[PDB]
Amino acid sequence: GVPSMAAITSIMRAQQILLGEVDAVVKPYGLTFARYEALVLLTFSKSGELPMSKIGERLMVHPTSVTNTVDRLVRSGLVAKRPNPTLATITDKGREVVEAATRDLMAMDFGLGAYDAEECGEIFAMLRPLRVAAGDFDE
Amino acid sequence: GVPSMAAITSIMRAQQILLGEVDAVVKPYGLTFARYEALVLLTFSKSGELPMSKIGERLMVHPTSVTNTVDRLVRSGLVAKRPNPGTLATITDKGREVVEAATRDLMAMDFGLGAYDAEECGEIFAMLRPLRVAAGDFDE
Ligand SMILES: [Cl-]
Ligand SMILES: [Cl-]
Repeated sequence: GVPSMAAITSIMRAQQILLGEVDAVVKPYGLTFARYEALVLLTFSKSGELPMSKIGERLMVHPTSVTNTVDRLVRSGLVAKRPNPTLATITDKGREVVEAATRDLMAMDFGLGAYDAEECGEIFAMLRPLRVAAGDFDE
Repeated sequence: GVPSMAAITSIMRAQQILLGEVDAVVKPYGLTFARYEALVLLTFSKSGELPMSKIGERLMVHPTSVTNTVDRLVRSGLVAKRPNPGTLATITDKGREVVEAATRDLMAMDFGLGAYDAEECGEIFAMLRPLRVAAGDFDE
């Protein structure tokens, strides 16, 4: 077809395929993959805590998405919110869940088990310039 | 990091970045990219018509998403529904005009991928193809 059409279709399909697989893995924890990614970020943050604004900056997601995500994590007992002297803090239940979910996701290679490491590395390398332009690799 | 983690993150991010770009291009037509894709599908279907079950299968979305999309296209005068001699969705002449215009705009900005050369776009297609084959994308 047209190269741009072929490429965008491929990326769209790959995202749908993989999202289907990883969402199924985290569903038993009351998570979606997006909510899982927010928990992971908190486990790499000082005191398990970030301002909502910084969560969005680090995940490269819109503030309205952060709000919805954090609220649903609180609803599940996995995060607590407080005013910023809003700060989101991972709870001990949240830490237990993300450890378990990560183990489960690792065990199925995030849906890419049928690929080898070379092919996964190619995916990273080829999509990197698009991400650089979006700011993913700058503070 | 771990190769699978790096790859899935890359795909998720690329999809987000491109979706934002192409949603912005089709917004002036009252569309989202998902609604655009449904119109394009109809323009490759006999008589511009498909059963809604078939639209869901081809777009890989939930039946309630197909209804949302089709019903919003009807609201805009771009599709009409009728019972299947299920339900058939048919693109209208206004629908055909809109999807022509939206496609020209998307083509002009290379669906968000114009910073890549043709070789790079072809590599993206080729690298993701085996994943798609396993999902049934290249078989009847
Ligand atoms: Cl904040
Ligand atoms: Cl139907």
